[PDB]
Amino acid sequence: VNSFSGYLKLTDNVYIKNADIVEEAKKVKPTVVVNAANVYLKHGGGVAGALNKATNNAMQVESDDYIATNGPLKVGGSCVLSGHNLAKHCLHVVGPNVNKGEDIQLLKSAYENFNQHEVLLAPLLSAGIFGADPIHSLRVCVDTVRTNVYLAVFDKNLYDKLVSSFL
Ligand SMILES: C[C@H]1C[C@@H](C(=O)O)N1C(=O)c1cc(O)nc2ccc(F)cc12
Repeated sequence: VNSFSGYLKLTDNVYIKNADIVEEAKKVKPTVVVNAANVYLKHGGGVAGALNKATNNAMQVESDDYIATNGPLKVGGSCVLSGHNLAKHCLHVVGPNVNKGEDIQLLKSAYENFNQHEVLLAPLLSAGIFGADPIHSLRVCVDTVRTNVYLAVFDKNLYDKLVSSFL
């Protein structure tokens, strides 16, 4: 038993809700919140900008130190950093950005990072400003993640489309 509420169950291990991941994180304090990161951990907009804003820019300060030490992430890769006031940990995961021409097949590699964590609150990778089809992203999530994932979908119209079209 865990503290996530109001989720619709899609499969044995994947759950989905219409929610703001920031507010969802603020209430649940999950062990892991997933950020929709880029390779530079520049959290300017989308999910990353909202998560970072909710940390009063502490996420960005920590991220800049990480990059100065380690260099950029790989597309499809991830790193674990602090969850600040939102979660114990933040798993920064880089899905391919279609608006940068990155290969969509890397989306499966991106979701594989979730399997290193027993339970996660997450957005749909490569959705939103990353330009992928959220329905495809949901399919890859279901077919790749084996750990327990709670997906927060900000837009109510998209949420309804994702549920109604789910196979
Ligand atoms: C994860 C992808 C799918 C879509 C969604 O969750 O609905 N995403 C967003 O990043 C997003 C979109 C949108 O229209 N408003 C948003 C408002 C706040 C926020 F933090 C994210 C969004």
